[PDB]
Amino acid sequence: RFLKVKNWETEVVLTDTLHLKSTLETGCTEYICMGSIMHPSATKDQLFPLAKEFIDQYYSSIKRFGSKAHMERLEEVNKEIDTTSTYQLKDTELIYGAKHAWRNASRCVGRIQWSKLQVFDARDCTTAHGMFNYICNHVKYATNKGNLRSAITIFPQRTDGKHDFRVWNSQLIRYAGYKQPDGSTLGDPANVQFTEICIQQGWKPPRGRFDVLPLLLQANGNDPELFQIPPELVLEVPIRHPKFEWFKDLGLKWYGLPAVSNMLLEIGGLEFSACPFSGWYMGTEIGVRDYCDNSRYNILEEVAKKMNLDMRKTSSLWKDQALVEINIAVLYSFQSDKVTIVDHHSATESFIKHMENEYRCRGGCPADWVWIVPPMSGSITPVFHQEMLNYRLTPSFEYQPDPWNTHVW
Amino acid sequence: CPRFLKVKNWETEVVLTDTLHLKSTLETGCTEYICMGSIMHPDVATKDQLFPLAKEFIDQYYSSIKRFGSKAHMERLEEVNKEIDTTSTYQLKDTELIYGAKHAWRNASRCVGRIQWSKLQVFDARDCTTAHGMFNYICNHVKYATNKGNLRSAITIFPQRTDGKHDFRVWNSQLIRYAGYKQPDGSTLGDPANVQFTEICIQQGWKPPRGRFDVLPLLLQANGNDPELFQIPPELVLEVPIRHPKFEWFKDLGLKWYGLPAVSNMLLEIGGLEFSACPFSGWYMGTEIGVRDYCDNSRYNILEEVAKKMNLDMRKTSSLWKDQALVEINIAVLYSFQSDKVTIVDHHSATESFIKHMENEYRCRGGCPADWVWIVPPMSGSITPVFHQEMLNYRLTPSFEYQPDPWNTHVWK
Ligand code: HEM
Ligand code: HEM
Ligand SMILES: CNCc1cccc(-c2cc(F)cc(CCc3cc(C)cc(N)n3)c2)c1
Ligand SMILES: CNCc1cccc(-c2cc(F)cc(CCc3cc(C)cc(N)n3)c2)c1
Ligand SMILES: C[C@H](O)[C@H](O)[C@H]1CNc2nc(N)[nH]c(=O)c2N1
Ligand SMILES: C[C@H](O)[C@H](O)[C@H]1CNc2nc(N)[nH]c(=O)c2N1
Ligand SMILES: [Zn+2]
Repeated sequence: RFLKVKNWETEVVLTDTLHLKSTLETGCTEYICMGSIMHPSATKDQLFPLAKEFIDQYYSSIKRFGSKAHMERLEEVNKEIDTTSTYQLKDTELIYGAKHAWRNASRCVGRIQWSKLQVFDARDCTTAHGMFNYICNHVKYATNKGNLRSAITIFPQRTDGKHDFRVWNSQLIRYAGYKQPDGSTLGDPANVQFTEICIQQGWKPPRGRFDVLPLLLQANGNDPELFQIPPELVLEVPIRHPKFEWFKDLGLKWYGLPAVSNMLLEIGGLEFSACPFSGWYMGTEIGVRDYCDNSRYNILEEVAKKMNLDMRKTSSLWKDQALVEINIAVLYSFQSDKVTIVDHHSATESFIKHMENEYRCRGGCPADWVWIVPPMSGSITPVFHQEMLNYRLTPSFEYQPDPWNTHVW
Repeated sequence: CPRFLKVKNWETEVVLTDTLHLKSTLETGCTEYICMGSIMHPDVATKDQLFPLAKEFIDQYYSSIKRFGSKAHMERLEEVNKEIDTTSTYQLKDTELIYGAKHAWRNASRCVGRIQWSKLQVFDARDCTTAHGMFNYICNHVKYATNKGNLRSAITIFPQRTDGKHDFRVWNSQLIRYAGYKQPDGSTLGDPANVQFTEICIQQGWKPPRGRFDVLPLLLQANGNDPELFQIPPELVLEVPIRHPKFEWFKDLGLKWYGLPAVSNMLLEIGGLEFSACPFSGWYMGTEIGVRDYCDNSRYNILEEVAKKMNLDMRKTSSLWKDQALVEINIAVLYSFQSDKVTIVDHHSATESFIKHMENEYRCRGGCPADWVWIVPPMSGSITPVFHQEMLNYRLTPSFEYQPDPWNTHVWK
């Protein structure tokens, strides 16, 4: 059936037909909704239907459905799955599939940009040194001296599961975190375990508060190897405040490039277990989550101190006051250093415009309200009031197990 | 469905295990292929439909009092069954009415305030016959719940539906709301959300004072008759002028709000019976007023004027002038209620209490249905503990349900 979504602020109603194409499960049933669950729970036989469906939508996207080129490709893919148990995507199909995995990512508020994505084909890579080279080229290209450009680098697909290419880092650029003897934590507390794995593999930690972690890269199922990204490639922004001159004395900085490297890219039934992709930051990712999550840098206390706020009762809203000032400083700093960043008001505005575009030309837009609404000031952004339907379209980005739980050394 | 479902808290690593979802009754709106978890809204019962719905509720009640299978349990089952047989409906005992109402709150997946669910004063108004009598019952509710600012949660329950043509209804969506007036030039005075209901009241005879904060009259329908207008005595309507602990100019905005949030358009379902007029009230979380009532673009929409008096740069969104003013507005609301000793709860305290409640319910009851989209506050979401808490949403009965607005369905006499 046709489903309607209403915006309760503007009363705009949209009609979704695109959900009729979905396949993968959401995790919900008619009796239980799992919309706030973060992770809800091949062979020649399963592979050809998936390949067929993807080729079908590719040749439908370039308006040659049923053409001779379409027919030949379908035959070509069938023979190749027969004789090799897999198949290789054409360049054009790889690019189309990577763009549509982004387009279909229901949890991404930045998808108005989906068709502007630089795709780096790294399927000829065979070693961790080669992965390192490809990743350095990605970082330099995407950083572009602060004028960030979206990019993805795609390493060889999975074959038997025993020869997986993996980036062990969850993101290409992250700060280390160290367990202190006295119990507390220096650096980024989320990364304490991964930092420990790097140390155990030979990394010499500077034991500072903003130590860029090395890359830990696994090619063809072999043991992973360490590499230091050249520092001139890692763009950083010292965080200061436009009115509070003491804010710079907090000593805070962050990196310019957000680059997810632990997800799996699925295209036509093929699985690309190493596909680092990067864009640019929304300010709240750093200012709310990275800095103010209790289990992260957790700086609200210190900032509220320097603002001299009354911190004895929660109803003074001292946490909310310090949170806003921190996020002002983040946006001010990136902007002053001409490093691409988007605030949550502008980003959610763009996303509403994007939904409008997608309903018009595509018949829908899968969207996960739980992830789309920003982690602060929710209802004064327009996505808060926008009903969204969430469903799974392929090509897709998926979660996968952490490599240190599966790898045999 | 599987027997055990797990939810994780991503901040604390606590894992909880839910088995109560096996008792879920109606539908969520979601399917295997689509999730409707952010959709706001995704004739009578026959003798055959009513029998099992009543047995399920009676079984649950007698289980709750540790008398499942007792002689009083089997006798009550037989009495209910005979009564459905001869009359096509049945009447709840007072004990069962109170149990049912408290559990409809306990089961209300969108309510963050449920740690209080067992402390609800239930007013049995099933003997009411006229709109004047409904007015009396509602006035007593308001006075009891307000308690001079020491608010007490309460529900008043009017006669259940019979054939669907004799419904009791409070036409107001909430017992206390401010009027809104559309101007010829397109501007609105008062609360823009209430223009439609205000016009109905005016048509029915209400003489509107045409101010910014005019308490609307009650519009009360008894036994399916045409609704009738009544003015709530103003001394029963407790109000708080909003001032700011630092900004002396904030009082010059002339803002105020009423102390008592009382939802009156929902339907209470107990054992298959339908209570179409069941006004219930608690106390406010500050953000309901400071974020939604005052700062929604389609409501009072004061962010601009507050930002002006704060002398913020309003030319770029990246200055976060909106966020800065939103916090100060919510500081003022909490400060003004606390100063006047009117019960209110901030979003930090309320979500912390909800986590403790949910954990206790998981341990004692086997689960706690919760709608994350509604539980997470409309500001500063991720610095409250519920943001990081995975939730399962499902529908347990007794329950509160939405129902059609009565002006869309009423057959005028
Ligand atoms: C161009 C600017 C972009 C912006 C402003 C943006 C914004 C965001 C934000 C704020 C999130 C939530 C992240 C979190 O809370 O962890 C997100 C998630 C996500 N983004 Fe985008 N993004 C951008 C580019 C991209 C690109 C280039 C891709 C892939 C090609 C992508 C795919 C995704 C996916 C798959 C998620 C879900 C991640 C997860 O489930 O952990 N995004 N995005
Ligand atoms: C005692 C203090 C209470 C607090 C602090 C509280 C808090 C809240 C809040 C913040 C909401 C969201 C409201 C909105 O965004 O419109 C809500 C919704 C709700 N509450 Fe509670 N509540 C309380 C008492 C009650 C009581 C006494 C009942 C019923 C007996 C109740 C049943 C509900 C229901 C059914 C909803 C869903 C409303 C809807 O869908 O429109 N609550 N509550
Ligand atoms: C489910 N959260 C997992 C988690 C926990 C802690 C940190 C992170 C995380 C760390 C990073 F360095 C970077 C990110 C990128 C998120 C992201 C990705 C893209 C393409 C654009 C954007 N604008 N943003 C996410 C992710
Ligand atoms: C989907 N929102 C519908 C909507 C829209 C605009 C206003 C309202 C609304 C108006 C009011 F006077 C009062 C409320 C109270 C909601 C509520 C109820 C209770 C028992 C405790 C509490 N703390 N809060 C809600 C509701
Ligand atoms: C579209 C979305 O479902 C809608 O805006 C919801 C979001 N969450 C909410 N949460 C609460 N408490 N109250 C609301 O009115 C809403 N509105
Ligand atoms: C439990 C809940 O699903 C979890 O905390 C989610 C909520 N929404 C989110 N939204 C974004 N953008 N990022 C997140 O990490 C989360 N975490
Ligand atoms: Zn769902």
